[PDB]
Amino acid sequence: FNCYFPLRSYSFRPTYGVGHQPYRVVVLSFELLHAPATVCGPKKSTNLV
Amino acid sequence: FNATRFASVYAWNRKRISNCVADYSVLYNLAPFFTFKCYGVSPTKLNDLCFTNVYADSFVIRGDEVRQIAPGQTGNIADYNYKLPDDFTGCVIAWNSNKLDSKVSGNYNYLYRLFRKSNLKPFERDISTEIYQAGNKPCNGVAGFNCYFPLRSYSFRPTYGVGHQPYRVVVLSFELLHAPATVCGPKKSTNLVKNKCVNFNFNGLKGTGVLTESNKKFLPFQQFGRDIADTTDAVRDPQTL
Amino acid sequence: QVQLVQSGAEVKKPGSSVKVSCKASGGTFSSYSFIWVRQAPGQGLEWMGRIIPILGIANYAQKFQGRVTITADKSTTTAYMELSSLRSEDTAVYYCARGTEYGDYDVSHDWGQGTLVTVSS
Amino acid sequence: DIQMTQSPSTLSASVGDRVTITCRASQSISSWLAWYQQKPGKAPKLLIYKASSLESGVPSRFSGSGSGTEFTLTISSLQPDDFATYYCQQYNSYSHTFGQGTKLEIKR
Amino acid sequence: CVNLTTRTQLPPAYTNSFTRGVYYPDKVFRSSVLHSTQDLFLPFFSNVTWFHVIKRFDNPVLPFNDGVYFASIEKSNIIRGWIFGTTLDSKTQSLLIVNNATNVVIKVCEFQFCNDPFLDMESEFRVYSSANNCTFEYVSQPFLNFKNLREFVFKNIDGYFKIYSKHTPIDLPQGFSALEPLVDLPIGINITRFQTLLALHRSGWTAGAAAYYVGYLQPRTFLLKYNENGTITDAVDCALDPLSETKCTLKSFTVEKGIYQTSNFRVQPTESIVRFPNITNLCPFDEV
Ligand SMILES: *[C@@H]1O[C@H](CO)[C@@H](O)[C@H](O)[C@H]1NC(C)=O
Ligand SMILES: *[C@@H]1O[C@H](CO)[C@@H](O)[C@H](O)[C@H]1NC(C)=O
Ligand SMILES: *[C@@H]1O[C@H](CO)[C@@H](O)[C@H](O)[C@H]1NC(C)=O
Ligand SMILES: *[C@@H]1O[C@H](CO)[C@@H](O)[C@H](O)[C@H]1NC(C)=O
Repeated sequence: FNCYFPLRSYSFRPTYGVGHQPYRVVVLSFELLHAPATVCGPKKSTNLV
Repeated sequence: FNATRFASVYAWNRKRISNCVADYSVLYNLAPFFTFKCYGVSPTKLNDLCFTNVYADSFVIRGDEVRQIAPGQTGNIADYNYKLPDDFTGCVIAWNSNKLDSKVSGNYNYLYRLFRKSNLKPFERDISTEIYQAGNKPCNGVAGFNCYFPLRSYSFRPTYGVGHQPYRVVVLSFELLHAPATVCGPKKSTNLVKNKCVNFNFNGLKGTGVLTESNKKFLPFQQFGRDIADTTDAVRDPQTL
Repeated sequence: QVQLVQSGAEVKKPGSSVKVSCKASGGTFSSYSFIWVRQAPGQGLEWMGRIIPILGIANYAQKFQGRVTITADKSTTTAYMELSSLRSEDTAVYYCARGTEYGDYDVSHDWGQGTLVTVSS
Repeated sequence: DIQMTQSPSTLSASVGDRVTITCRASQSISSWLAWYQQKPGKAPKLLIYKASSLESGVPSRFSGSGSGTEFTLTISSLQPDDFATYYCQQYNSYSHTFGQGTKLEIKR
Repeated sequence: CVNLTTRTQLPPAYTNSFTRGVYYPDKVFRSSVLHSTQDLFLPFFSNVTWFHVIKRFDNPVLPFNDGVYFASIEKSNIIRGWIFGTTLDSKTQSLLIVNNATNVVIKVCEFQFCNDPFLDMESEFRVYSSANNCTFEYVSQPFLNFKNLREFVFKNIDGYFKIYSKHTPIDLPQGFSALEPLVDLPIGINITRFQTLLALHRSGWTAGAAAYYVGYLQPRTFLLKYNENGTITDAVDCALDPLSETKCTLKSFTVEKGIYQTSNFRVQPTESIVRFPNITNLCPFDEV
């Protein structure tokens, strides 16, 4: 009494509605700063003018 | 939740709730393991916001059929006895009641419709008892061939498995209207402290300062006091006047 | 609300079958279940049988197989019980009782006035 | 079959008194039980079913209490119309048995 | 229901409201401060409608508008309650306020009101024939030479019914008295018309001498003067008189000699016109 297990289970089933179907979530967090950028996207270099 | 007998699924009850303070936490003490599916609102955040009216529908259903009480579902109970709208917000609470709704001889007081001309619109009741003419020959009210009674009985027995044991189901539905919200949950409180710089909340009114005994005399209906500079300086304690 | 009428007093020799009627008036008839109870003059009550006419289930007491049958007519809106091969210790007051779906079938909500039935030579 | 006993068989009580009648089954019968009162020579009348629910039209003074194999019916303030014969009736499993029948009388 | 044909038809009277109809705007306490508030008020020195009851039997159905001020110069408790609604029938929701000899009852139901509802020891209440859907009930303590002057202000704002009341022992008397808040109700219905409730003493029945007045509110700005005890003592209508406008502008009850710039004037438009090209050819939407 008044002592509940803190965890519950997402009993996923294919017959559920759209609002209860599982969704996979991926969160990308950036830390854009003046430090040496070690993750830079595709670009092209050029001669030093 | 503590009623002796629940209504049949086809003639499901309808209870209106308004102008009350609801503490949903107690609903976690019904059974050690029970479903508490909620649609459109997190159960842990039901004690802060509040609604205008609440609708409670209570009945008893077979254990393996509890999955049909949900928006977007289909089957036998879903379209013939109780239909939930797709744009539904609220909660469903179903728990086993084998110790209270089981007869060794067999419970026959619980009925469910089996035959119907069409499906059921959301939140609709069909209490008709006219015979169903399955075929083309009109039998005019005799259960012969192609003429079956729409109602059947859940012959509940304690010797049945978990897949056939009775389950008590209560559906709570909320909504928002222009009318002021009145069904709001408890807000709790804390013991007072005096003569010290503290942070205080008075009926949703924030503040920070030292609380001292006041010589001001409000009118009986007066709540707050404001100074010349248009700031709050005198307050009335909601619990003790 | 619902009124019950039973038959008159019945006096007979042991070797025959006796038919007792029970008329109920009030409310919808399809929601009623009919129960038959005995009361001997020298003892208390004892249940024999229960019928659900809309669902078609009959259930009799263990000591009454092959002797009593309970049926109902929806057109006349009545119930009937017939008991065959009477013995001398079967003389008693017979009570017809009604149970309601809103509530319980097994319980008896309304009771009839009963019929006194006696067998002798 | 379920064999049950009502006790005490004979009780003497008076107007305005507080009385109780016990009713015990042989084995467990859950909470399926009903109580009836009978005037001498008149038809039985239902008072309480499910051992807790009070039938409409019966005075609220009658109170049933019990969970299983042990039930009681209690009367707070007795009136002269309360003198009758009280019968239990369990309806768990078939062969619904009745009780001995407690007759409550006055003190002469 | 009983239809009454003993009415004597006279036009409603008109009299002067003087400086009556002021109430506390909110729950805030102020002492020795002049405060300017914009809210629905009753203008000073305006027409107020006057009804007599004596064989005068004045029970017409009046519009509610944005709010109502109801005054009664009365003794021996002839006035009993009010009815509010839109159609005054079971089709829509209706609200009923009554104060019988026992207590005060507030109900919100779909009453089927009689054409002539009233009260007639007094135990004959001909007010409604049925109450189908009741969604709100409330029980409260009684509100109660002419000796009683009872003033009420009824407002309906965003689903809330506000009732302010005041009682004084004494045409409308000349004086000043603020109205204290009395009742707040979360009704959440639309009210656009109302009706009053009288009590008849049976002797068939005789109606005593009574008189009441009805006025309508509209939004405007007032200046309220609080004393040091937090009680409203006087008010100034910022839109009544140019002197009052100057007083409101300076935020003081006295203005020194001179010239003051108060506001701006501009003539309002009289009618409206519209001009469009003279085309009567429908666009090809079906073909698309
Ligand atoms: C609130 O409760 C306290 C005790 O819990 C009591 O002393 C106080 O009078 C109550 N106030 C109101 C307004 O009911
Ligand atoms: C009241 O109305 C009458 C006519 O309806 C009008 O002559 C009179 O001026 C009004 N009262 C005031 C104070 O303007
Ligand atoms: C009264 O208000 C409701 C909603 O608040 C509205 O639908 C209705 O049209 C209003 N009545 C009239 C006569 O406009
Ligand atoms: C304010 O209250 C005090 C005491 O409560 C009283 O002496 C004084 O007269 C009051 N002031 C007014 C203007 O009534």
